Amino acid sequence: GETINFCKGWKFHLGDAGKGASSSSYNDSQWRILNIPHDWSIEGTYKQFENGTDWQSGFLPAGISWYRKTFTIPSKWKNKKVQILFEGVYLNSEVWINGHWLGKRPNGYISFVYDLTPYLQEGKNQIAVKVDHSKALTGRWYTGSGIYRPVYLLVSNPTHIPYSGIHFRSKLQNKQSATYTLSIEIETQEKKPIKVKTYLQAPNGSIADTSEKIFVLCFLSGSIRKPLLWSPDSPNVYTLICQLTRDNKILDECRLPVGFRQLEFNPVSGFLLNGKSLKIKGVCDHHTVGAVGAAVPDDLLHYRLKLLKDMGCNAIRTSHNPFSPAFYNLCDTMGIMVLNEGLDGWNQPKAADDYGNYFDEWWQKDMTDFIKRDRNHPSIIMWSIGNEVTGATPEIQHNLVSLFHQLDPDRPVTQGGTDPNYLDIIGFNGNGEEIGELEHFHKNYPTLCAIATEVPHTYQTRGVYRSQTQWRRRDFPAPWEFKHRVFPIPDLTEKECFPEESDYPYYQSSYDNASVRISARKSWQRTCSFPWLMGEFRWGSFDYLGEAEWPQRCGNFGIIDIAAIPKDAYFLYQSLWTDKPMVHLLPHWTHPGKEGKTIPVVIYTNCDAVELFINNVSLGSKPYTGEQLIWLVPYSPGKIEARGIKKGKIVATDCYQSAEAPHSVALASNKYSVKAGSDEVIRIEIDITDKNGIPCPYASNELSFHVSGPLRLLGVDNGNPTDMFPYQQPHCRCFRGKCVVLLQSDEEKGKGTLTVQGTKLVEKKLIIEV
Repeated sequence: GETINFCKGWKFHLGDAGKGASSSSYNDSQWRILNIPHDWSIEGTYKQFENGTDWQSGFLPAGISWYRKTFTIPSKWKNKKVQILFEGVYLNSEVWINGHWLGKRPNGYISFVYDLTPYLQEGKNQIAVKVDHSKALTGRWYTGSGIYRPVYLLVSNPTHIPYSGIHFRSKLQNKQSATYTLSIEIETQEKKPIKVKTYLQAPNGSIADTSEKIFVLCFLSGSIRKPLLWSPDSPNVYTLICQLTRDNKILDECRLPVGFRQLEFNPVSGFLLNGKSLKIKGVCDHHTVGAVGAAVPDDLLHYRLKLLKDMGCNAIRTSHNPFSPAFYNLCDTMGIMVLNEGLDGWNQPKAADDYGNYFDEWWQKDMTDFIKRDRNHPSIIMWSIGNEVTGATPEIQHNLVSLFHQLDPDRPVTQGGTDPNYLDIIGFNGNGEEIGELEHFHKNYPTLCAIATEVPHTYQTRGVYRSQTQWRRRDFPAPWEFKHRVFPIPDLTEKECFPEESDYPYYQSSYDNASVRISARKSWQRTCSFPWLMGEFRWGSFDYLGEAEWPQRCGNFGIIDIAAIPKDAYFLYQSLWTDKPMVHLLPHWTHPGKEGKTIPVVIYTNCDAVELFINNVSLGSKPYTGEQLIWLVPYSPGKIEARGIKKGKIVATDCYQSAEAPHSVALASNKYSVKAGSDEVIRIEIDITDKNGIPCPYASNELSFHVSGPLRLLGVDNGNPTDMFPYQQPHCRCFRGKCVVLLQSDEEKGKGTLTVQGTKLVEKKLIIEV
């Protein structure tokens, strides 16, 4: 057998091509030619009303569209069974082979396979795919549209392991050894016996154990000495290799990643991994990645996960649906625990055309396929069966918890917004942020396990500051919108220092002072004060498309912007969640017009103390005892610098210089070599600089990109939540000084040059070897 990449060279038709588009004979020669993964939605035009979509779905186009592709069968595969794997299609896909209807599948986040074998022909075979997003309000966030994950042809001996057909389970015994069991489904038509062989390949490439078993499900038992345990700090991942053999000839092979670790959950001390207790420092994210929408290449996923990893984050919650195979594979190798969530609402829709409409009929097939796909990932520590569910019923809750308990007895089940029951772990959402709530749950339910599945909710825009506190309900209300129930956040100054920001009511402050109920810092301090609370998953890692009223294309929920540029809140978390000594200063020091006026300069740090300097004159030293450090500083232009001290030694610094008028750009790339024809991504971050190279924090200059050689544009973005612009054209305005361009290699080798230009700026060039 073999796995064939089936992404290249599909045909695509925006809009509904009609009934005929399923048949063999249809003429698709006028159709666009593209490669998948593909999100047609991220290719269109923002419209407030015309697209059908709204504040939740993110104002981009949906509707119906079609894909088609031709393939031929080699001679080698005359014997073979041939299937098609779709890792995901949003949504309501139907598929046809040589005219024959294979099925319709509503759920847009689930992987699925169809058997083509019985319908294959002499020469040329036709696939047609209809994606039906005509009922566009399918999510409380921007979803994307299309064949947004890869597609493969699974070509096997009639005797093979079906997709999702292996279940691996282990039990650790101290640290000397572990035992494990293997459940392997086998499809076959021939009665002669089969010798199943399996290998645990260690992270270093060596084979650490073998097990063998004759089959006529096939279940194996094995063990291993000193297995290398999986943790965030040490993501050891074994690769399980399983073969079906006969007369010592391999008939089928299947590989998957697995790992060894022990999970314990209790209501007194929380979570323990490998016997060592561990606070869960978590974030939620959605499946979409800004300028690329739902069709995310692995390199970009990697880039984002690594930014999370460097912030000190050790878990992500897949709000609120299954993610891609690639995501779980990278959490396994990178050391990020997952709370893997399968649903938002249940059978009452939350957005009018969402899975609500399909639940009663599809919940069981979907959730089974979900659990069977992901239950082997060592990264996954916990399941969620939904989130702020409306019309919840004990009957439905039991149906779900039992299914998960049955198909995976080795991990607990929670559900977001279930704070006061068939759950193993209560999940606190926003009410966990109100005064007294956590305490009152603990007094009253001291034997229940608890985790904050969505705490806290804070709002912030990159490069924007307000010295006075804003509260969402009064100052930036959500579309469905108390004093005594928030944790106070005092104003930084008596009078506002940035009154010019009142002209951007759709941007929130990047101090720790624009929120709903609680600061980021206070949330985390509280979570730490309660050993019984396993941890928290903040709402908003990356800003994500959708869920924002016009004229916003995205919300201010994340601590990193929609282009993957850290906001100050990123460094607030880094300062609380990591040990390596660091210090971070806010805001910048470019305040022309405000000479003499008070700027509140705020420090985040993990050092013992910090001393602040304006042009190397000391503004005084302050010890660090857990709060943010504030100095009120009269503005004079110059170099502002915070020095971080441990044990009397200065071990970290942060600074800013006052910028002059914009003059050129600084280019910074994550890579400078890229393999031709691959799907790698070059990410270039652009800063508008003055004549001495100091970044301009207020620059919004329009830029132009020019690529020569074998390089292609993938998308551009600036992080401005109220700027709507075509993502796949080489123009972009900067936002508070920055913007980002994503490049990929073309088909052929050579030397690649990006040039960046703007009116009244000196161009700069950047070379990428291919």
